[PDB]
Amino acid sequence: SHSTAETTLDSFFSRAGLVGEIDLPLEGTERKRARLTPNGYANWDIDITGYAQMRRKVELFTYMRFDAEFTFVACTPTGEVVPQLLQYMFVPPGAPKPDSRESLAWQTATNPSVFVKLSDPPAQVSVPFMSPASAYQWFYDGYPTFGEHKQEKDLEYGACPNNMMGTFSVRTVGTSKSKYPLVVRIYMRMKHVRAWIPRPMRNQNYLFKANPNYAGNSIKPTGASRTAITTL
Amino acid sequence: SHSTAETTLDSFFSRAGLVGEIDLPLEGTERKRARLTPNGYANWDIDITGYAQMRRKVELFTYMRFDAEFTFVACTPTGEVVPQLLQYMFVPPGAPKPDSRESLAWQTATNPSVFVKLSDPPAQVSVPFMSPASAYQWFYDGYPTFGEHKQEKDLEYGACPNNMMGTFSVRTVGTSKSKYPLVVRIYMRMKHVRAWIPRPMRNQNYLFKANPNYAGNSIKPTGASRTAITTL
Amino acid sequence: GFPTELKPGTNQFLTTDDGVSAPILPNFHPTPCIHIPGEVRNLLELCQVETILEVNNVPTNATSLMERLRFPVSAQAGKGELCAVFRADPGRSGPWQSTLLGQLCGYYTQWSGSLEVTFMFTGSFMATGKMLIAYTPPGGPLPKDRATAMLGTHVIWDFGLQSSVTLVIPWISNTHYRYTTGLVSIWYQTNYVVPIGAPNTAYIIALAAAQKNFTMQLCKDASDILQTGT
Amino acid sequence: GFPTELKPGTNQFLTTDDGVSAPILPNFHPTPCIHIPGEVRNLLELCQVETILEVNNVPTNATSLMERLRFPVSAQAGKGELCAVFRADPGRSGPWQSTLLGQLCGYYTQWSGSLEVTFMFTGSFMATGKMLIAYTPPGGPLPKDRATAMLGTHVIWDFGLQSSVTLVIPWISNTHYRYTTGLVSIWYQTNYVVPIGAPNTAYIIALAAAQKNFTMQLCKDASDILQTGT
Amino acid sequence: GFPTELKPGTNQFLTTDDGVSAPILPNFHPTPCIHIPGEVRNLLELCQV
Amino acid sequence: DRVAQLTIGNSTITTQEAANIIVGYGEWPSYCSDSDATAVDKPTRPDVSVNRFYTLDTKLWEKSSKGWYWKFPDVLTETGVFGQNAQFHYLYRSGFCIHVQCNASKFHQGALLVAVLPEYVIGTVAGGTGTEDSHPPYKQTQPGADGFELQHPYVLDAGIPISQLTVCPHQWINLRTNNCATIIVPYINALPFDSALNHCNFGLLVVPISPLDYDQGATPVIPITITLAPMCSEFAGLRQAV
Repeated sequence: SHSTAETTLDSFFSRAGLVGEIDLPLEGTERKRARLTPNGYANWDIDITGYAQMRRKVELFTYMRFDAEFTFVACTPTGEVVPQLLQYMFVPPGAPKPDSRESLAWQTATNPSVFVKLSDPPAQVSVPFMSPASAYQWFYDGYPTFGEHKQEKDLEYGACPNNMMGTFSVRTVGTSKSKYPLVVRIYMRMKHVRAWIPRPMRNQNYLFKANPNYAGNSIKPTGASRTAITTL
Repeated sequence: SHSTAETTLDSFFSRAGLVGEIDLPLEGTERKRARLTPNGYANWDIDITGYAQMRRKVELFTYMRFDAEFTFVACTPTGEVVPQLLQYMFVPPGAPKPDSRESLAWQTATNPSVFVKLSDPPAQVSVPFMSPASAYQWFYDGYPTFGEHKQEKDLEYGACPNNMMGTFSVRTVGTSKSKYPLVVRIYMRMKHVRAWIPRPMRNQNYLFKANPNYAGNSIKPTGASRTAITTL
Repeated sequence: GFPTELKPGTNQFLTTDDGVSAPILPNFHPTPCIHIPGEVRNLLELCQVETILEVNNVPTNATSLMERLRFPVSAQAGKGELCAVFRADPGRSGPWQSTLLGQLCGYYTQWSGSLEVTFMFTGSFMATGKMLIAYTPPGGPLPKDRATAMLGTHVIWDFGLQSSVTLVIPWISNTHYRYTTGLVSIWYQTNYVVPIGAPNTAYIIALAAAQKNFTMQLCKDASDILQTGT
Repeated sequence: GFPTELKPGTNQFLTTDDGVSAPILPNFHPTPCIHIPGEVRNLLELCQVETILEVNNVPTNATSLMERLRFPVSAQAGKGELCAVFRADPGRSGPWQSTLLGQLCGYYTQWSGSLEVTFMFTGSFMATGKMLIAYTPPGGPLPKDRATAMLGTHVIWDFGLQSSVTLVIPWISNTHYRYTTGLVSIWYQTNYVVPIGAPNTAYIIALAAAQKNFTMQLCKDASDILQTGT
Repeated sequence: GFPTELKPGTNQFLTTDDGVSAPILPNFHPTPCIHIPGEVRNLLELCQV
Repeated sequence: DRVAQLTIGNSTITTQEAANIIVGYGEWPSYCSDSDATAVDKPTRPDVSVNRFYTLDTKLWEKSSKGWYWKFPDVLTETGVFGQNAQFHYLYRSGFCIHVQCNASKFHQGALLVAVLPEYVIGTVAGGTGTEDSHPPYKQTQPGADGFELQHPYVLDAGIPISQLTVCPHQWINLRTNNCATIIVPYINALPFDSALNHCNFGLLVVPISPLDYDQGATPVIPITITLAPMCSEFAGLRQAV
């Protein structure tokens, strides 16, 4: 034995994973369109669980803190590259997202935008630790809204809005629709990771994104033995 | 908290905003052509208020001083990129602008020009602080022409010609018209910002670019209460 | 022959990217700076300046717009509540939008710090009486009466002291914003007292600003208008 | 004019490449770290924490799932074998999958080091008796009887000592995996002895963890699920 | 904004070119060298046998 | 022969048992030298009145008990003077000395796992076989001083394996060996202060891992008594009316 660096949180967490994949077709008899339901422009909220194995992984801890490197690989659904100009716009948590291709949100300077071609190598940017709190939080045993208690007209329980990281709004530049069917795949890499309160690793299938709900058909991590006394 | 750097003038003012958008189509039955009405070449005066929110922002102060970084993103109205060679020519304030595609102004060396392709990444240049005065001036309580006084049949009050920053003349290189419909979008980022006399922030809708005129329907910043004694 | 590999995201144009681009006029020498008496280097300087707080944001007539900068007492009133109150929410819709601080918060997303509110009594010299200015922290409801308002943080303001009442609001926060605000109530401790010849109604002007521990975070352009090309 | 040749593999995007990319918000200053009481900096900290070892991975009913964390003795049994040998195979299918150690190995390819397994007797205070705990190194077969198990590495555990039996497994390795595991056996040295009034059946809880010499190598994501989009 | 001109023979792949390329597994730590009794560092050692 | 007294309420106790006292994450509760402005109206640090020995109603352990949990500070949120402070303040911060004790004979049997899990979010059933997202009521998320019983101890009612609950601050209560357990909890949050009534910083789990047993004739239910004392409780906020 010599080095234990592969079990640091950075080794464990840091590599670019395929988070989402935006789909931008042409016009015709196809459906749906979409996607993610852009009549001509997609809004994608930053969700680190876009990468499948990531949720169970990060839920090993209660609090986390990190930067994020985003990379944008764009092509036609055949993987062809075509001369099209794209806009990747970052909408910070507090800001309003575009609701159309003609939305004023697209020209709002405080939404940093990236203007890159498909012929250009994939775009790449860094997002800092965005929370108003001191750390992200995959578990919030309570109710964020501070009203007057005995009132839960909502089963909102367990959500924490301090984890909002922002939004990426994808678009082909121009006033007219693009001549090419496009796909934009978003990759994310966690950078400066710190984690705090370790907890048991997810034991059952996930049912919902926002809560630890499980099905009444509880299952074991594994039960291969016919009896404690045998081993085959 | 720890740092107050986001409220410095540079943080407040410095990011590339979409100032203007020059439009260059082909020939046929359309209207208008234009734009900004070029029978084959566009002249665009540097107007920092091209970006909508920018005027109210800078009018927080009376005097300002800065550099400007301009970026030119060019494409077809579909956002397609095409093999076209462009000329962006900077016409310094004192200089005569081109009046045709054949103007000698295009070859006047003291008008710095940029020759870049659409296939090339967007062009980028910096314009220095251009005023003959010590600072720019969003408010000029007086009359720039110094003739002799009771002489006012010219609507000039309030304008300052010392703020002239120059002109960008956009054009496709060549003696023959371009084969492609083009759009040139101009972005500006203020760089080394200093500001001097703070003043109340614009309270009413703007009516005109050159003066603070307002309509007789004066409106309040907001009056949501039905009375001071309630809180809805 | 210096070996080089171009990394992902080269030919991209990021609108917030801060690099050095080619100067258009290398030989041009800009007019040198002279000294100009006022200068601002950080917006927090402006946030620390008292501006008029439109507590009375009730009339919407062009001719009654000046009435939002004041709010009166009067000998008419008993010993109940003068005016309910501006949630200590400098960035939210309401009275605070009249202040430079509120308008500067409109260009940002998060803020945190302490606030000062100065109340100025512009009544007659001969006028006298006591008001109870009370602060109710977030989550709490408006105190039902003067008596229960008195049990919390409050200042009893007499008109032997003209305006030298500055209420200080301990802490404001946007850990959530992207009854969760403070409450600064004003009550009649006593009725309004005047001799013969003194007006039976007087007005208070409220001025507000942030303290030096106040900071704002995420820049964000929101707006009203700017003229179209015609 | 600085001369440059672009080397093979420029415009490529390598998902594991570690470079510095353009900050999307150069002027943004993230909320400063406060101190949070628990912090982990290396997963090996978690591998060193005893978690319950489901030696009894036999029942598969929702109502009987809690029975896998225990495994009993009883006065019934003679002097033969209590329960077979959880192969000392923290990364393989079986009992070890209940432990945090086993689940953490699932995110890696290779591991090597020593292991501890603590057995806790949760019987009556009045209960007494001796168990023989034996470890069999890889390649070796399960010892045919108690007598031949005694000839190897073993601990004789009496209930004058509650749980202070922690068996140490010398070494585990994955030089091959991408009878080749250790073997830990539990035998009745003596029968289970109780007086009148004491339950004739008691349960043992097994806790396991890795020692500080334990290391894992090649990172590798394996999984169960995560919810689909609707 | 650092000025650069790309010289002839950039995008070429020379099979004898010796540069440094991106590591596929940056966080991976290879099994450390142990001592092995025989070692050769130059083929001329074998020519002399 | 030892009687430990702190305040107005007094308790008789054996300590320190099999494994001494467990200090969660090796960190004692502290006041907050750091947070946050700091302003004049800043925290109100009471004791020893508020920070006293609170003893909850005893729970009865049965052969069939699945386990219980409590949420902090929700348990004391309506109890005595601490309950008063937590309700009529805006910001809250505290540590806790949690003490769990059994009374059983040398002829009784069993093992409890006593653990502390920060941000203990509950998940209920979505149908025995199905996907209906219903979220737990207040009676289950914030069960008050009376606590709540686990429906599925194996998954800690949150799809999370109890076999690994020992990653959390814990102490075993093995009737054979010891009858009591003590856990010390520091304030744990991503903020220095939070809402006492809307956020439960942690949950306290008490789960039988080895079931209670006895021959018939012995007392069929074993009492589990819980005494807890806040340690560096800190109340900012100010005035409030619920």
